[PDB]
Amino acid sequence: WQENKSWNAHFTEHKSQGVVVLWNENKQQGFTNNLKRANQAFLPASTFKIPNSLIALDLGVVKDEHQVFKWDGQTRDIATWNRDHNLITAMKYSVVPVYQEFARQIGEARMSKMLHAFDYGNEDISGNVDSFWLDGGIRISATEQISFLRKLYHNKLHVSERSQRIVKQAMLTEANGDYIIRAKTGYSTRIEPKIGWWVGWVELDDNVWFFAMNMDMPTSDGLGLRQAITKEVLKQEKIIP
Ligand SMILES: C=C(C(=O)O)[C@@H]1OB(O)c2ccccc21
Repeated sequence: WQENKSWNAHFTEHKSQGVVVLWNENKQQGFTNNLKRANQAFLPASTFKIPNSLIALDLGVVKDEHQVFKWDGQTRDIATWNRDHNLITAMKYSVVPVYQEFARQIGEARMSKMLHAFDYGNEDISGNVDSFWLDGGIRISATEQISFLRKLYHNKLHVSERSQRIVKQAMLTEANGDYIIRAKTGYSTRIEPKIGWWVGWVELDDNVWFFAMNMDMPTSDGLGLRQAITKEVLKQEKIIP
């Protein structure tokens, strides 16, 4: 692991504080601007949608990426949530109430066993079965997110290959002729400190760069900084143009 404090300039530029962690898969080398915060464990918030999706698929709670989960008719503050969703759009718009129903159907015993099998964070699901990743006991650091994502990339988690392929499809965020980004955002607001997350990886022709970032996020107005700061780091390190 190497520390590169120069990336702090990207946070300071936006009056922010946080951490970016990168992992060069070919060379098995990690880089970060803050080795302490890189290993600080936070609520995963919606980044938990990655393991939750895997478990739901593997237990048949979700049949496939086309199955429709009908809106329950309750109007919520995020407009995109007030409609029917499949796994692809529920990941895209981070639709909490769809995933809350998954978790209830999964149930606490199976949720706990799967997170242990995944070696996920502190493996603690204390709290409500349908909100613990938002206001319960589960904590994961940026470097632990990378360990988890690497197993997913390699199809090494303790679920079927199909489940892992479908979730990686549903993580698709950006692609062009230079790179592919598979990732998931998160925003933890229920418990302090409020933080934003972005975790995933960048696929190149001949390498994969895993990343996990979090940043202090006192208001929703800075959420776009999650991707913008990560991309400034990726550009500085010549991973993306
Ligand atoms: C949409 C979100 C994002 O882009 O990060 C966010 O995901 B969750 O952490 C989450 C939970 C409740 C409300 C919003 C969110």
